[PDB]
Amino acid sequence: SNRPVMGIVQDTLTAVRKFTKRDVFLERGEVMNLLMFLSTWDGKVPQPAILKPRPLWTGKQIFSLIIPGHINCIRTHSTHPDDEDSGPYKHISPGDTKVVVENGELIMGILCKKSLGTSAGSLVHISYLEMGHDITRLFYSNIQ
Amino acid sequence: AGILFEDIFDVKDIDPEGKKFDRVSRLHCESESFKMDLILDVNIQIYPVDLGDKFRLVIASTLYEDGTLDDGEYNPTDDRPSRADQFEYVMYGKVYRIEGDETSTEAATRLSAYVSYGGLLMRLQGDANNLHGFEVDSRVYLLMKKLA
Amino acid sequence: KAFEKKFRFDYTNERALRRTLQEDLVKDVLSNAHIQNELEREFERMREDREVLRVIFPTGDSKVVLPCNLLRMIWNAQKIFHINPRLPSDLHPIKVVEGVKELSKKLVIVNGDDPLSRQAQENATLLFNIHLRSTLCSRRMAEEFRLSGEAFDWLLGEIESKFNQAIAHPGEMVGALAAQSLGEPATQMTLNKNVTLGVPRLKELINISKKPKTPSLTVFLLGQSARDAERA
Amino acid sequence: GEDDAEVQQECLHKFSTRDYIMESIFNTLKRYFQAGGSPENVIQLLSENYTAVAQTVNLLAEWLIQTGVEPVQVQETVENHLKSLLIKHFDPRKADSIFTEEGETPAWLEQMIAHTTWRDLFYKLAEAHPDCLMLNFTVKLISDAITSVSTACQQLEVFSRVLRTSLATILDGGEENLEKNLPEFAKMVCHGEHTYLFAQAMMSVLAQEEQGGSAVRRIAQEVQRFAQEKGHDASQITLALGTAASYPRACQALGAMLSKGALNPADITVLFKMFTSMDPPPVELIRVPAFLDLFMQSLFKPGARINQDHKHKYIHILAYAASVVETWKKNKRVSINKDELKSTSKAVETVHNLCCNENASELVAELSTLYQCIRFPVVAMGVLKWVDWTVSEPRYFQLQPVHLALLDEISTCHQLLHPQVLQLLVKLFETEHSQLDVMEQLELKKTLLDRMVHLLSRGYVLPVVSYIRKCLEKDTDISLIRYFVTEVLDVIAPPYTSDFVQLFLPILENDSIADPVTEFIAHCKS
Amino acid sequence: TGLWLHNKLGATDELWAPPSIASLLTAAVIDNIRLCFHGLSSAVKLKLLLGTLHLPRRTVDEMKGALMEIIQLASLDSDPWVLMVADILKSFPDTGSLNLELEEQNPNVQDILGELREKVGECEASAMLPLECQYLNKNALTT
Amino acid sequence: QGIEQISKVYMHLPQTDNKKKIIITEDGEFKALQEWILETDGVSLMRVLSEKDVDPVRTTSNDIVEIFTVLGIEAVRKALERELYHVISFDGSYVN
Repeated sequence: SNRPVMGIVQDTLTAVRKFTKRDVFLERGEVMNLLMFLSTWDGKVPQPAILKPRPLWTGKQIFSLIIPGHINCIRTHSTHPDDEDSGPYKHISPGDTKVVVENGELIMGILCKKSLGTSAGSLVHISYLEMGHDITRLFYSNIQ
Repeated sequence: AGILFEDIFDVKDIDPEGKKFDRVSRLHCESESFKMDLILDVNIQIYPVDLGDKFRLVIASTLYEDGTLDDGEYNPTDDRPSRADQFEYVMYGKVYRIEGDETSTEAATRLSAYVSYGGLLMRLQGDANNLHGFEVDSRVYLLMKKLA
Repeated sequence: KAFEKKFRFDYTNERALRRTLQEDLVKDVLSNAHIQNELEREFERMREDREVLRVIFPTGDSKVVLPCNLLRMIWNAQKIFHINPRLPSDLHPIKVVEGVKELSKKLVIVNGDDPLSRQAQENATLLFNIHLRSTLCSRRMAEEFRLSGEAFDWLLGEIESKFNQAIAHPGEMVGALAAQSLGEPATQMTLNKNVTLGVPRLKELINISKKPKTPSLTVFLLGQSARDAERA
Repeated sequence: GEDDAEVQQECLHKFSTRDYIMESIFNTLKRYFQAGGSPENVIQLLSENYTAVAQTVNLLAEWLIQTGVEPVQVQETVENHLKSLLIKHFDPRKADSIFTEEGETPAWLEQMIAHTTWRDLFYKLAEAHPDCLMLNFTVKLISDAITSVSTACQQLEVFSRVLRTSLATILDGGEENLEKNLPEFAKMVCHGEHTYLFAQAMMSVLAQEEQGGSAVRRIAQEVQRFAQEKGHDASQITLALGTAASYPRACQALGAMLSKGALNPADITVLFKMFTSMDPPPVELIRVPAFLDLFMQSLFKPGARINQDHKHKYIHILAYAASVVETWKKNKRVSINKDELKSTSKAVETVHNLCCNENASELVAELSTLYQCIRFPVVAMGVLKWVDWTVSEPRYFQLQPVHLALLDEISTCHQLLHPQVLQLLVKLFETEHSQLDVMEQLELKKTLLDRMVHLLSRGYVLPVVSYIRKCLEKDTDISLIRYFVTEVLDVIAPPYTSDFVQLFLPILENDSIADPVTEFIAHCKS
Repeated sequence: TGLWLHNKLGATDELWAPPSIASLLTAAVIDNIRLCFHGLSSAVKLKLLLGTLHLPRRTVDEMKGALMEIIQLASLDSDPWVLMVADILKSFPDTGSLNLELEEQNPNVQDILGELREKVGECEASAMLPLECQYLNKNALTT
Repeated sequence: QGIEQISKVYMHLPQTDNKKKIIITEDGEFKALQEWILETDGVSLMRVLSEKDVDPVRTTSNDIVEIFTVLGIEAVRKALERELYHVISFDGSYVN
């Protein structure tokens, strides 16, 4: 069915749904601990999403390092309220329910089965079609 | 300078569509001078703002107030005088969309610039003259300070 | 109306060309009628492509499976070369037309030069060529994508490379692949007018039988009886 | 060198061309005769190609008149042809050249203006040219017989005189002719903010008169509405003009809300805290029409953005606006009635809850409480805007219409809402759907006609029959007017005042049946 | 500053202050208008003086003296437009209200009042009320 | 009356757009008209196609051997493809 046969599964799928929420904030030591497990990390700590009143990184900000290359993707979270695409807040999401990967960076949205699962057009599918099998393998392991 | 934009805003709504994120609120704010509409997701937990507040907002390309490029990398040990010292709340993001009322015949009079600070989204609508500093896929610093 | 508005290139409104193209390109487009005839012929062959799609897809379903994701490749071209869609582009429409023509020449499924091989080549890549001409038309290229010359050349090269990567390799046991791909869902098919479905129906289809469980005729009407309940 | 070899050929082109003798022929002939050459063959060239088109027209036109066809058809055809040729070939530069050769156009202009079609020609020519001297002079002088807004506001004196005359006509218009008397003034005021501020200040000073200044205040609010329609914010105008300066918090709050044309929980919270304090600001301060329209579109469209902690705050401020009695002891609020507040807020709350829920059958379920609660006026308006937006959806009549019934409670129980209800149904009487056929469109139209006849029975009779006359003269088929007369003469009791006859019977001349029509005509002519 | 006011208010089709005038002004310009207030066409002067209103209340309160002097200049221009906007808007930059005893020896406002005073007095009967009265309960309505 | 081997005939308007009468209006837009269809039990395709006021083009069967006997080998090829595509895609799954 010209799609990924394998996607992200139970615990890591629930946990990455919770991780890419808009309000996940990680302090300095936490992101330093997490970047140890990123095999493809270039060794540069990204600028935090919030500098003052304290350095903080967003979950999407850390996940953008996990996304390889410069792939670009558009999907919708499972709880995407239809009629959101018609309202004034089209490209800005109140519920953060549209996932927009841009130049290998997750700039908005919450990932789920519909973006990381086995569905055709998912993020892992585009990763395979663009960066090839080896980089997608590293992408899977890094997500896990 | 490297200041793409500066204004004083007032918060006209805090969380309009009902609370959806227990630490983040989508402020809707107006500007008295530039008459820009602002939507902006703010982490209220560390920087609590309530309704009717006022604050100076500044969108800047850099923080060192000398034109020196930031390099887009976290350097905790920075001896340069940072512009962030003059502000309470500082976020770092990337402008990812610049819409407008342009037709194929005429240019835009009104522009809407969208920025994604790590996921926390901002939209800034207004007349096109004040948003010429914004260009897509460029890094920006949002510097906010409450005003008495 | 919408098709002509969105796809037929306009070379009669100077303001649009100034907004979308650099002034030298606008003067080049407006000056000589040769390029204008080329763009007219582009739109005409796209109209014939539209009729071909209409007869092929009578149900109007635009979703279709094809090798190269042209929209995603255009997006990658935009974000690799830092295309600013707010400014006029430097890409000739005529260069777009000739580029898509020579690319479609380069995409080969069956090789040869006799009429039979050429006709088979046209038919094998008919739908993808239609999709390529519609997607990379000079109208949408100059209006919504706004790619530059180097970006367009990179896009053509990527489309060529991915299409050549998409051709079926000889020696592949496509029969066993089809057998397994059609046998796997049978482990998932279940059984809930009332019509037989699931693995019994699949069984009868592969185990060709003179006795259907629920034989039927989805018979249609054409006259006023199609809409008149009394006559039907 | 001598221009004879070129200018003589320039003149001979207009001589030897087909058919030019009847003209600038005199000027070119003088240039040639002064240039010499062959003047004898010039006359032969002029008369050689004289095809006698004019006498051909004599024969043709007198033959069309022989046919018994109306010659006014020929007059209209010729006037349309020549006027269209003028409009297609009008040059503003040559109009200004006619001004240049002499300031006042010669008697040809003063002869054309007697013709109505040429007056309309000059109107369309000059309404778009605010700098062409001939066109501006013609439009201004014809106004002395649209006054162009650029020359209306070019100075104080012209603007003031046209303002006071136009306002005199508006006040003479009563409550109907303002629709024609107000725009010519309003668009004159709505061109600049200084003409605007001067006008709004004069109407404010005039409004202090207790001998009708309420009407001047009404007209000022209407002009402010129009200035908003031209996309100009007159918030601070109303602030510094009214008693906003007495309360800076209410000033900034209300002014921001009016400048946006939308509400917000912040300014609403400011007003809520002010009216919750022991010194509530004046209820007149918030009683502004567009502001209360913002309340309607916040509380009765689907959406808008709303919080429950502020939903009651919006409701309570609207209740304070619609309920509280402040008695002025020489502009001193000394008695504050707030006793009819809580019931009004409760009714507004319940009705608003029903309205944002996007109700039909559930309306009929709780119609008891509704008709109990429409007695509140502001609630009646809120339901009116809600049912307007639901029913104004394209093809809302193919799926439930109970909504049209509710106007019966409104208009019957509130006299001053007669103008709104008819001015709602004027849109609904023009309903047209391809899905619901012309038969169903006519059923809905006849239902609305029954509603409008009921509204006529409440005394709103002049504008009803005036609009019925207008749309018959236009749209409304004779069947709809006959059904109108059927229902009317089935319901209305004699005597019939001549103010109603004067429009009802001369449109009833088209038909004679619904016999009650014969009785009505005989009684009302005798 | 004068050519700055031209480039920001050159368009004569807009006789209103442009939206966002305080941003299309600047506090330096709020002080510096007096250097070339009388240098532009009178329409630009008017649009400027009207733009004084849309500026924020606090910003005007800080530079109130500047707008007071600018209005004093506005009371001198030959065009009566500038004279009467100065007359109306005398008190706003420091008080926050406008003049309302506006029959101020101008023959035009005299003509307006002398006609419309008695015209409204004649038309008191069936004088259509403002559009606020529709939404109010009967007691406040009668009061 | 009636053709044998036809024990019941259900008449209905399909609300799903797949069986709706899809046409291209003069503007060039797709419009799905709602028209009555009859679905029966028992098949005699030659007889029902021969009937009067019956659409002889869109009328089809779910019995592939009937199709082969009455229409041919390419027709039953296409019909079988549509039938097993239907039985697969009924449950929402997709296959190439």
